[PDB]
Amino acid sequence: PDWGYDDKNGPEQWSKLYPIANGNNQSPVDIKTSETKHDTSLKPISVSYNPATAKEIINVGHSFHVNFEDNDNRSVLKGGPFSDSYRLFQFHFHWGSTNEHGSEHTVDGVKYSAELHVAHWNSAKYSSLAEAASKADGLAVIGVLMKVGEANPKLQKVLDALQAIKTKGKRAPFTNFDPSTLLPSSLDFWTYPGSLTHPPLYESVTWIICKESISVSSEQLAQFRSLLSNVEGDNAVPMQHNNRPTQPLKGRTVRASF
Ligand SMILES: NS(=O)(=O)c1c(F)c(F)c(N2CCCCC2)c(F)c1F
Ligand SMILES: [Zn+2]
Repeated sequence: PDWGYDDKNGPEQWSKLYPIANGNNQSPVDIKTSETKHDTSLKPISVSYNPATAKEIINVGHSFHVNFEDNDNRSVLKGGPFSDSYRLFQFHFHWGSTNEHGSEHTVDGVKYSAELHVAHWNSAKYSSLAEAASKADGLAVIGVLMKVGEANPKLQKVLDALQAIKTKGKRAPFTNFDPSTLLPSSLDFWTYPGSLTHPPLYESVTWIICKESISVSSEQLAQFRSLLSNVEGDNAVPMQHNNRPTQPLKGRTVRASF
């Protein structure tokens, strides 16, 4: 692929093939809490996911994804800034090379060790993910900052699955899993209009960033980093990091629900 996270093909370089990299609505961002606007029009976030929609886990080379069946509204996000319900299609993580960075969003400059993204597409307005992905109101992503500390037992099925998808392109069934079990117990959030955080970088995402972090151990983060970006048979190339730097707000307002 034309892009990665390496020195040559990584975030610093994306704008060459994806000029939107320098756009006005790029993600992730640093959330400065003294510049947020508390907003009473927001509703609470409501997730209702059906574990029967979990489908597959797959190694996509720069990361791994857990995908869900998205042919109907069995698993949905509602509330917050939204009037439409958004259909779950995937979750995945971002991490860094050491515990000291790795999240995509930061809060008052503080970097967390990893970030969970639970991604959804607007099935009220669009008929598929590929249609929704380029639309300003097409995607809703919950970002959960992950703070290195106590092992998180809720990650267990995900981590136990990685041994079946060690190298790029490997897929496996991943069933009977409700990813709302990964969310923090408080769903207070910030929201802002932004983008996908890697190519094609479309400015189609309403971000929902949880105020409360969830934990992850140093050894759990190691399991992410020991996934391999090469295909089976080649020299092992671990996936050490896949977070993008924070981008300029360019005048957007981050709103707080709390
Ligand atoms: N890290 S993220 O949550 O911002 C994110 C995402 F959720 C996506 F679905 C995609 N897409 C989905 C639409 C087409 C393929 C890639 C993407 F690029 C991406 F960066
Ligand atoms: Zn992501």
